Amino acid sequence: DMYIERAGDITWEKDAEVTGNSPRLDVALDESGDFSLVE
Amino acid sequence: GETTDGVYRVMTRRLLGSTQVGVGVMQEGVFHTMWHVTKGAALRSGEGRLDPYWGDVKQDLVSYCGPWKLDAAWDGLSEVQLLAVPPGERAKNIQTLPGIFKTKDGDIGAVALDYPAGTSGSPILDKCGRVIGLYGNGVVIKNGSYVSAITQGKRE
Ligand SMILES: C[C@H]1CC2(CN1C(=O)Nc1ccc3c(c1)CNC3)CC(F)(F)C2
Repeated sequence: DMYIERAGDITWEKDAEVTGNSPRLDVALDESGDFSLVE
Repeated sequence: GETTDGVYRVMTRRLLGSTQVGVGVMQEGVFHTMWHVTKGAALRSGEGRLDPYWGDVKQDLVSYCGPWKLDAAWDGLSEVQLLAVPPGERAKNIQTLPGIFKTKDGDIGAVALDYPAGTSGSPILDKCGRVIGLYGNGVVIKNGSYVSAITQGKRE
C-alpha cells in the first residue's frame, strides 16, 4: 500500500539556484498521456 | 492523518525497503499528484485512508478526498520555481524560465530540468507561491535529458 509523508511548505525561495534552458518543441500527446516529439 | 497544506512524498513498501514513487500537493484537504505515480490506487496517511476522487490518464493527473483545487496558470513570461522533492533528498527550490510545448490543441509551458524517477508530482510555483502545475510528464530530447510539461488540472 502507498503512503504519504510531509516534505515541506510550498513557498517561493528568494535567491534560489537559477538553472535550465527554455526550449520550444513541437509535441504530440497520445490517448495514454504520453508526449512525443514531432519532427 | 496529516492534512496540513504542503508538498508530500508518495512512498511504497512493496519493493526493496521504502521506495519513493512520486510527490504530491495537499491543498484545501485534497491531495493532488500525477496519475502515473499511484495508477489511481488508494493512499495511506498515518492511520487515515485517502480515496481517489477524480483522475484522467490523458492529462496524467489524479486528486484524492475531493475535486482538483489547483487553478493558477503560468503567465507565459516570468521565471518559475520547481519545488523538487527527490528520493532520499531534501525539498529544494530551482528557478528556471520555461520553454514551450507547441501542440495541435495549443501551447503549454515546459521546464527543462532533470530529476530521478520518484520526483514526478513535484509542484511548479509562481512568484506568489501558487501552484501553476506539476512536474513529471514530458519528453526525452537528443542528449537524453528530460523536458517536462507544466501540467495543470481544471478547478470545476
Ligand atoms: C522518464 C521519467 C523522467 C521523470 C518523468 N519520467 C517518466 O517516465 N514519466 C512518466 C512515466 C509514465 C507515464 C507518464 C510519464 C505519463 N504517461 C504514463 C522522473 C521525473 F519526475 F523526475 C522526471
